[PDB]
Amino acid sequence: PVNPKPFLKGLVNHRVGVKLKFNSTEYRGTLVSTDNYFNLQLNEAEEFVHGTLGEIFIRCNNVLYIRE
Amino acid sequence: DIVFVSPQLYLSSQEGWKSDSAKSGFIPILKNDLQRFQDSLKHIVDARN
Amino acid sequence: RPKHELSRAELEELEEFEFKHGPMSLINDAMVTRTPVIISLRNNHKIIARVKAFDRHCNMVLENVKELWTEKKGKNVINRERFISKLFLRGDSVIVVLKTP
Amino acid sequence: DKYTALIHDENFSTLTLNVSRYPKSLAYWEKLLNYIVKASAPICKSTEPQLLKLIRCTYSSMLNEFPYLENYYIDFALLEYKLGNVSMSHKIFQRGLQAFNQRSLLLWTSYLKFCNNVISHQKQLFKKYETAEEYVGLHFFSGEFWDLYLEQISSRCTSSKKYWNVLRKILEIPLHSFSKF
Amino acid sequence: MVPPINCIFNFLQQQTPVTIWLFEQIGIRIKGKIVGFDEFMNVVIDEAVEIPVEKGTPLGKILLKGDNITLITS
Amino acid sequence: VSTPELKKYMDKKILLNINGSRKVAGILRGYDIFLNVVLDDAMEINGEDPANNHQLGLQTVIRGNSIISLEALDA
Amino acid sequence: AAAAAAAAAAAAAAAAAAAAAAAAAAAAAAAAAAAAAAAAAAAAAAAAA
Amino acid sequence: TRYYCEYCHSYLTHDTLSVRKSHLVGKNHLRITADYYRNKARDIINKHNHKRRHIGKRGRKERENSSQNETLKVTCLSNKEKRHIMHVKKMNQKELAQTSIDTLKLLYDGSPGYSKVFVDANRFDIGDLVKASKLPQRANSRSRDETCESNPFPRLNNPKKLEPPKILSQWSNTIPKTSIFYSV
Amino acid sequence: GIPVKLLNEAQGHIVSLELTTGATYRGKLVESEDSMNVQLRDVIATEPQGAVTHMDQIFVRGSQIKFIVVPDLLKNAPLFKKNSSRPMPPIR
Amino acid sequence: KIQVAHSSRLANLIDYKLRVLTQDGRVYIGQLMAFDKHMNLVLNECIEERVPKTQLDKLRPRTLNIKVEKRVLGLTILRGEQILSTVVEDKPLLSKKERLVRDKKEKKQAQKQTKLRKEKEKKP
Amino acid sequence: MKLVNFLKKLRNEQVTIELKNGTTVWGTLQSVSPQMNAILTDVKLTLPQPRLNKLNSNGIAMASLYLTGGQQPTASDNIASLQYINIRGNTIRQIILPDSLNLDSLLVDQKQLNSLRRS
RNA sequence: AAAAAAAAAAGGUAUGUAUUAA
RNA sequence: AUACUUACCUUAAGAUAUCAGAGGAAAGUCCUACUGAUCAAACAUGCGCUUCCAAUAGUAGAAGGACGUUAAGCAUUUAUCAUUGAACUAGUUCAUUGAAGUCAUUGAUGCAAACUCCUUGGUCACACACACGGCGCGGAAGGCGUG
Ligand SMILES: [Zn+2]
Repeated sequence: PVNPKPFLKGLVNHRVGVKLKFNSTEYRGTLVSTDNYFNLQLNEAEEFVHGTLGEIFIRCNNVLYIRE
Repeated sequence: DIVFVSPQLYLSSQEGWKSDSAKSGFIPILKNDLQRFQDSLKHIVDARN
Repeated sequence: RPKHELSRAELEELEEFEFKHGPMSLINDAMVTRTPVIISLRNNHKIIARVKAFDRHCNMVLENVKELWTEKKGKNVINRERFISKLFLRGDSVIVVLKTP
Repeated sequence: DKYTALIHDENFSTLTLNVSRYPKSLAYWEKLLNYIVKASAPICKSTEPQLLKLIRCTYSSMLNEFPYLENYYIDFALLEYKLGNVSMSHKIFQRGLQAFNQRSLLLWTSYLKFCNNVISHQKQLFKKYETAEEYVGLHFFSGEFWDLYLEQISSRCTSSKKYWNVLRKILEIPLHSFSKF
Repeated sequence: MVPPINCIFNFLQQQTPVTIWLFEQIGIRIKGKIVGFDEFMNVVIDEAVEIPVEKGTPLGKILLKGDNITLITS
Repeated sequence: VSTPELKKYMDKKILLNINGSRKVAGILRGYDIFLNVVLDDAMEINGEDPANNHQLGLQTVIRGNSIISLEALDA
Repeated sequence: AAAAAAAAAAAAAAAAAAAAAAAAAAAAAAAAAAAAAAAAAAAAAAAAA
Repeated sequence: TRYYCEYCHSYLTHDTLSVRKSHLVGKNHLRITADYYRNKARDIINKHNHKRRHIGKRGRKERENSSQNETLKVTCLSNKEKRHIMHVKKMNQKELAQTSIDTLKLLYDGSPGYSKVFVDANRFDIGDLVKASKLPQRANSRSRDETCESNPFPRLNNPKKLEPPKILSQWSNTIPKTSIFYSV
Repeated sequence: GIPVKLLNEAQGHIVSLELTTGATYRGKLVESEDSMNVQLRDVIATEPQGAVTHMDQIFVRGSQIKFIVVPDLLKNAPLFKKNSSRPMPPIR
Repeated sequence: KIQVAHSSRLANLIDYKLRVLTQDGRVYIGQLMAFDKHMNLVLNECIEERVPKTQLDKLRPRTLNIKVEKRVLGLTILRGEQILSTVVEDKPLLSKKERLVRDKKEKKQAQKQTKLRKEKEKKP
Repeated sequence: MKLVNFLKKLRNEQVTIELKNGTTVWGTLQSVSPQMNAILTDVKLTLPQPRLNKLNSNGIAMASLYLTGGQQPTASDNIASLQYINIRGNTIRQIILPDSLNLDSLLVDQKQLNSLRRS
């Protein structure tokens, strides 16, 4: 019976992919922290749409879904 | 379910007095009553014979 | 805990925490350390710049902005660059913001 | 369902067989119709299409046997309008006006009354009234028709030229109510 | 009356599988087992697969945002 | 803040247009302040009435954001 | 009585509203009968004196 | 908050959909508001345009051409007269507002479909609405099913002959004095 | 605000709608809320491409409304009085 | 043409004929009367002007004459979500002095109403 | 903190408000509402030309630009000049402020200090 | 050596019933 | 307007320019028709400040419109899908069955002109005066400045 917010609290500092709603782009990286709006911070992220990205901030409105 | 009948075309001996599809002048009647319907007109035909 | 219960100062401590410890701490640490950031908008072109200020809504004030936008028609591409000294960016357009090494 | 519950009823078989035995009575047609309507009474878009097909074919087959019934072309038009398709309403108004050779006062008045609501494009709307005028305009009771048409100018037209233009023509017609104009 | 989020809670505990349509722009529909939800109608789906619009790839336990939700259908 | 007033609509078969293109018909069950509407015996209407129409599920819920207009075909 | 109260009131509460109305009318009739009995007793008390 | 109803000018405290809906439907509020728009509507007809006058210098030509033209007499009624004639004219406009000649409905009264069209309660387009338009009727027919089988012969001492066409009161002396034929 | 209060003042009168989808719903306004979502009675509908139909009852979401056309005689309605004098509110 | 006050906000301007731009590329021209927090405003006599898809090619860069199809809709209430920008077309039928006059007379009449109501309630 | 309170101190400055349409507005700036509603005075607002061998520009922004009444007939390119445009807040994308003003003086918010000075 | 009780309805809108004149 | 009966319901919070200095009840707060600076509003008041405000020495003209006519103007482009049978080239016509089907084809799109009609203005005063680009009285709309 897990809800979304404890699900993000359980996914901290685990490898998580996040699919944005636009190009079917997903950022694969270790989650750092989340806001109350589910803003995302990531370390060692990689952009799949192939690249490697050091640190990332993702705004809440553009994400489609979050997976592990 | 329902048959479409033209007592004018029937009493005039013409062929198409009935059809399954809806046409301009026909009257919808129950299919089982169709035979019954013929009975109701026979005396009229009997008067013309 | 919902926001309507808290008092006027508890919201100030909450925003101070969210900026200091939270996702937007990526931007905050970028403002203090003078590290240039890359920003992708939803308009599909990307500014390489330096953050003088930021805010809750993510709208932020920038200095030495360099905008990069490409366009293609029938698979004919051209890359265009546009330089700006100082800028104010409304935060609803942005999607991803990364902190350069 | 309601359809099959209507078929197996005895009244539908009796009324129907009476109609098909006695076509030109118009008493059995109107009972058959008034009954099959009342069986359908929630006649809105929810009722199943078999029943609507039967009642519709009943109207259209009655109006063919009696090409002059004005209130039945109107009534069947209004059934099609409550049912949600105005194109079928237009078409069967055209059908009724054609049965009368384009001159009947009630079908033109009750038609244009319908036409005010469902038709934009002021020009075409007025072309309907100019077509009605050259046909039924001189009818002795046609004044109420003109009362519509004048009513439609003063609301639509900013110029007021056309109101003087038309009302000047109404002055010369020997209607039942001339004095109103 | 059956409030809608009550019905969703009846999707959580009854363990019925659901197909869920997204916005018309994305072009994929998700299906899985709705586990729990928030006030914003963003839901966690266990054993979810993304079908383009039946060869879709399986996702996982995935949090899906409520902004893109159109239908939740059993 | 205020609950939308559908109170006369519920339990009546209703057609409502999802986004721009789609039109869903079903018997309204419940609703909320965001106009999220849950209904049963849902059917997705299309050009060919018997043919392209396909049922959705025993219970379907709709996000109020995708609701445009709601018409009841019923009393 | 049904046509008068059916317009404004919802149809689902029309039944229980109708039953409550009939019950109220019956109670009114009962009160009338009791008043009549009291009147008879008063008449008898006036006749005895 | 509080909902101030400016038509009635009376406050209602802590606005709620129920209480506000009850007040707006209320009979008193109804009369007050309806009368309010009756006044605000009668004003635009009552108000005189009073458009501004722009007077130019008359030229030497048209003063000479207009001097040879004789001066016309003007008529001006007394105050007591003009008050009465304004009353009469206004009451005549109010009459032309409400006329709405229905004679077609009187012609078809015995038609076979008269009950489905002109009764307007039992119609299709307007039929269902009239039911919800019926007042709450707080305290204190012509069914559609009719057929031609009733009143088979429209004339058996039943009908009144058609009402004569009206005439203007002003010009009523214009009428031909005598009829051509002898009516009973 | 005044714009919504004018929509509440238009109840029971024929109004026109434009939804942001492009359609046009003209008919009589039964209900309206402060969320601008209204329900209309006996309304004629114009699809975005012009096809016109008729429906007895409709409910529309206020977020999808673009403009609403209201009977003109509401222009001089008391909502638009700038300097107005209210009495004292009752004490509760 | 018309010079708007160098500092004038949406509240300063009433009864001016405005020109309103929406997200869809159509314009509503008319007198503003009210507005709101989220900037949905009420126009008195307004006409929506539209550039057809067929005339649009005429606006692309090369005296241009555009046929702008427009329809008249009186006393509307716009929605703040759709509004994009607002421009001033004309100035009101009345001058500033005259509007001061009618404002003062309206206020005096309003006070007279409160007195006539208070003393009609008090004695009876 | 609300960074919009910064824009309210930028009053009476030359600015470009670059909107979501791609439309750009050069003008003198007046009071900015708390919702970022930006009201300007003497403005020249235009659309950029994507070159790319005739790539059709925004079709909605051309219509919205001709419908301001400020586009003059003899303009060869696509521009309009007008006085007093009022812009809704959610339409703004970027704002390019002049190079001359210093941020260190304007970026100090008095409420931020006031909270710290009082504690 | 220590000690002991409390003070109160509010007022808005709507519906029905009765009263306020030859 | 008063009395009685029944129904529907009740308080988002806070604040009223900012900055600085001096004083009263080491830290902070509150306060001073206290002192300065800046800002804002109202009211006055000025600028050789800017723009605009129509013929009568004539039957005109400027701005804006017509949801006006010519006008079936001229030039273009459009009028449903599925199933079965017959003929047919190797797609076409006719008949039947089903589905939906804004009206229009005198339409819709583009092009242009002529005519007619509506609303608006100081239709003010002095002047019919050979100059190198003013300094009549007002009204409308602004900008700037002082109090
Ligand atoms: Zn009231």
